[PDB]
Amino acid sequence: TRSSRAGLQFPVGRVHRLLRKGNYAERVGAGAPVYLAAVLEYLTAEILELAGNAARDNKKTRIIPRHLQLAVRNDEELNKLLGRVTIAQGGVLPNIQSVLLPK
Amino acid sequence: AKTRSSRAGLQFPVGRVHRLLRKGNYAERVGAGAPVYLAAVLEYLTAEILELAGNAARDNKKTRIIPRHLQLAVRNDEELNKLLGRVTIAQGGVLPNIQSVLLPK
Amino acid sequence: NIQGITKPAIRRLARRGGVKRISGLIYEETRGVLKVFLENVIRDAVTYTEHAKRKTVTAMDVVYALKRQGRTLYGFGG
Amino acid sequence: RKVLRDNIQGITKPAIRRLARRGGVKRISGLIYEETRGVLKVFLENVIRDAVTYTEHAKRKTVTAMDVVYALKRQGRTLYGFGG
Amino acid sequence: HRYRPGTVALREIRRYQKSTELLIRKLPFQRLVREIAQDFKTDLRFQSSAVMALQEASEAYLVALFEDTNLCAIHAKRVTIMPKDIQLARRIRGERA
Amino acid sequence: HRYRPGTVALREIRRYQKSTELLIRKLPFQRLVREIAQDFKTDLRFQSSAVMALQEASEAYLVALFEDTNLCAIHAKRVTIMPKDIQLARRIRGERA
Amino acid sequence: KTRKESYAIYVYKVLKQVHPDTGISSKAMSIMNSFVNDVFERIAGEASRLAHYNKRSTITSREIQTAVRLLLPGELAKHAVSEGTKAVTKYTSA
Amino acid sequence: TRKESYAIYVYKVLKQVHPDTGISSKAMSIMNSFVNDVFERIAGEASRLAHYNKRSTITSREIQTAVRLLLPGELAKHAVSEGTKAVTKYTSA
Amino acid sequence: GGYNLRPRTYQPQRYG
DNA sequence: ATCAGAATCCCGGTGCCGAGGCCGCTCAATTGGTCGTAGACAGCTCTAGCACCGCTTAAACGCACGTACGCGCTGTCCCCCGCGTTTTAACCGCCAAGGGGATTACTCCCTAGTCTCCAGGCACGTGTCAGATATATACATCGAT
DNA sequence: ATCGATGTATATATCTGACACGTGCCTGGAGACTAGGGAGTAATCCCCTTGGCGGTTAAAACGCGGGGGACAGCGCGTACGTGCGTTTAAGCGGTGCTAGAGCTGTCTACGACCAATTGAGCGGCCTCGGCACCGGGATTCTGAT
Ligand SMILES: [Mn+2]
Ligand SMILES: [Mn+2]
Ligand SMILES: [Mn+2]
Ligand SMILES: [Mn+2]
Repeated sequence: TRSSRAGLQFPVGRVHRLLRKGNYAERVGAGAPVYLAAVLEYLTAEILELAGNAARDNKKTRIIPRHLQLAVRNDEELNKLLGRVTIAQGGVLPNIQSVLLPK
Repeated sequence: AKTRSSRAGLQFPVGRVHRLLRKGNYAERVGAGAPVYLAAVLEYLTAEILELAGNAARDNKKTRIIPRHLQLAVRNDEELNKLLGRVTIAQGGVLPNIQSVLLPK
Repeated sequence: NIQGITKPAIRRLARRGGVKRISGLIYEETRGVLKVFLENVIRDAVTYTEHAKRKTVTAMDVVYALKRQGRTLYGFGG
Repeated sequence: RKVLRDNIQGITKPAIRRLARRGGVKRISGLIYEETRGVLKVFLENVIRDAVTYTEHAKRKTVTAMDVVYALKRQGRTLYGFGG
Repeated sequence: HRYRPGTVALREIRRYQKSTELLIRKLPFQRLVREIAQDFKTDLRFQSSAVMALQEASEAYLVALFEDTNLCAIHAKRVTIMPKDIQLARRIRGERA
Repeated sequence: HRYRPGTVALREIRRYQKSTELLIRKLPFQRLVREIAQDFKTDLRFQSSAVMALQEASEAYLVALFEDTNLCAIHAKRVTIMPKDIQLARRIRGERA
Repeated sequence: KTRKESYAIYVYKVLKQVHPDTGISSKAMSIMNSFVNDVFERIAGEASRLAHYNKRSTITSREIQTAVRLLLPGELAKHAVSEGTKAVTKYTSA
Repeated sequence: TRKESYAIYVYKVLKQVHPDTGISSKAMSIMNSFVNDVFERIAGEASRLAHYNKRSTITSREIQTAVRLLLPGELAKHAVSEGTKAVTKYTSA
Repeated sequence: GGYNLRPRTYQPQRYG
């Protein structure tokens, strides 16, 4: 498999097919699926790293949508990449305005 | 009739739109009616703007349509403004609009 | 039927939004805003359903409509 | 070559004022001018970063008009009148 | 005893910002979806996941709208959200002309 | 002779809203573009139309921002735009967190 | 030199149909040429995804028509659909 | 009917960053939707890149310059690091 | 694993 | 209620170049024919969405009280506007030179295409532990004093 | 700051359905291999970008003086929050019925592909009239007396 030859867990073969049948260009050169599969594997690793930490902080071992929302909205760059994206059953960050707190 | 635009009663080139669709990586195959339909829609929208810009050019006592006339046409028509809500027309300016609270007595 | 979006339901949404005090005319303004949102999304979703020659609006038609409206949604397919 | 330094001050106070007048602004605070320079610098950085990325991918030393137009379209600020 | 006005209001904010469940009743929302869809095409059916997809997007849209609405009220030295705050948020967003 | 504070501003608003010329001087804006671009990659050249496209887009962005900024100032019962009006506008339209 | 295509002659034909005594400047024509290419990409792009959503490999007049209804506003879409349907049937008869 | 997803692949990634953690079906679809969206966003930018330069091929260079346009600075820097590493390793083997 | 993960997760500063 | 300095509107004349037109060269669209597969169609299947029901209860509802928040009015302060004067450099025109954008021509390697082989990946089927639920307590915390 | 209590947070006792794993069937990925074209690369001309100079002057910059908007203070009215008791409906468990979504086979209508043909459409050259520009004058109105 091309995934093992690239050292990746994501399917290099499946990515190459989706680039062909996606009507992105007349021809898809080699390495482009392994490059994209590695970028997709890295980004999933980045979210699962921060979401798994959110699960351990929330005293749970299984990552729920709440743990994915906490991981993305607390990271400056994942929030900017997913700015126009809605994560279902994720809720919002705890944020109370200072002028609304009592004295 | 020779050109495909004459068979469709259009001014826009159906043959060019057909080539752009095929060489644009939109689908593996392109139907024969797709460039006819698309070139007709592009002709209608082009006509809709040139109608309102020509009036703006006449209201400004000018013969030739300049970018300013294209802006006054798009921004004064609600439908064209929604279609080009995230678009900037170079040398188009803005519509004259002053808030009421800023006006004196 | 639009009044099904009750007042305490709108208050809960505002409470999640960090709102402490809510005016009275907010609820009728919120129902009108919610209606305009559903009108734009369901219009595009049904358009996807009519193009597929189906009589059942699937979740993908909703996900596709939200995507082109700029309201991309994760977790419901796509 | 000459070293370019402190060119954000090139956007003079009256130039920011004219832009606000076209925006329909009557009175302007004194701290607006430094705020506008910061907003414009952030705006120019995002557009030029993408433009020169298109220039780098095309293996060129010149930033073409199409590089700027392709970048503005990415940001959601499509521009007419220079190509595309 | 009796709590002062605004005490349990902040308590509700902390309660609903901590949870992720839906806040609109599903059946009144489902009837609202089928009513609006009836005006675009008749004799339509909806998948269970299709209605829940609309509710997840509608609530997340309104919650984000109240966040912008709340900021407009604070900008005007107020703590109560008013229709003029929603209209300003949607105007700056580009939704309202 | 002296005009009262406000009559010349409203006069300038009408003057620049009828016209379409660029309001930033060409050479200062061009040096700013070269300076910012130089920090991304050295040895860069620009087509004359590429800089004009940047100024056409930057000025159109700032004017549209000054409109939403002016609405935030008027929302707070004010006539003067202040830095907090710009930041609130940039936050609502999604440019800020 | 380089042969660069444009919609200038076709926009100029439509202009004379609508305003026979009215011209267009070089800048305004470039803005029109930018308008056509943008709408072209939007419609063709939506029609491209319409085929992919339904596991089709052909963009026909039906996909482009559906893309018009999604993109154009109310009255613009109703009239643009009338123009396309009129043209595609006139093209079929000839 | 045989439906495909990235479920088995995000597990192998999850076990490398957090071996003693799990993931629910709700969060699995969210991860599955996240991969497809980023896939389309990157491949779409790479498509326009090839079209803008009158080229017919999407190689690893179009994917790289598409990542630098789409991902934020610090995320894009490490993504190119992961991308360039896998390509050179795929060529050696 | 071999993932070159960024060591810092900065919080986005929001209005107010 | 009257009168003068300002800016804007405007009016004829003048001069410059951009648009509109003509002409001929070239490339993309047209024409006509074959091949092949996507798509339209029809028959079969079974999944999923719809419909009707009543019990327990959480939720929506309505009323009542009294707070503190919204908002109109006032007054104090100083910031920002308008303007004359001094200072600065943008703008224009004109020239120099070279680097790099764009066209061009030739060899190849990299990928689409086809065929045969096989395991990675998915549906399914099932047991178990994470977690939903909850009662009683623990404790963080608000309002009265 | 102190004190009663009020809702919230922690604990751990027990139950259940979703998760994570296991089995085997299979379809998409991979290995082997041919053919052609996209593009990598070296060559070349000229477009236009960068750089510099001075004469001209609109614009920028700085300082002056005061008018009016920012905003803090404040009083009055009432709209909304808290909460106890009344009314409504949604959520759940369970079952019944079929529309329609989906999937398998079959045939042709349609569009990719290719080669000879030719004029639509473009660049290059040309010419004048739309309109930019200069300078005179009529009109509007805002501010001073
Ligand atoms: Mn620098
Ligand atoms: Mn050279
Ligand atoms: Mn105390
Ligand atoms: Mn070539």
